[PDB]
Amino acid sequence: ITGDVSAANKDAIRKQMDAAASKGDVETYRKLKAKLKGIR
Repeated sequence: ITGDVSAANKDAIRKQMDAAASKGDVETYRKLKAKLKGIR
């Protein structure tokens, strides 16, 4: 089912963020984080 509302989406984004976050490429992490902080 394509019902991956923020519940699922958030999770996915989280992984990508965590990786690029504490991995050196914090650039993408920061950006993503911001958006996630506004995800209505």
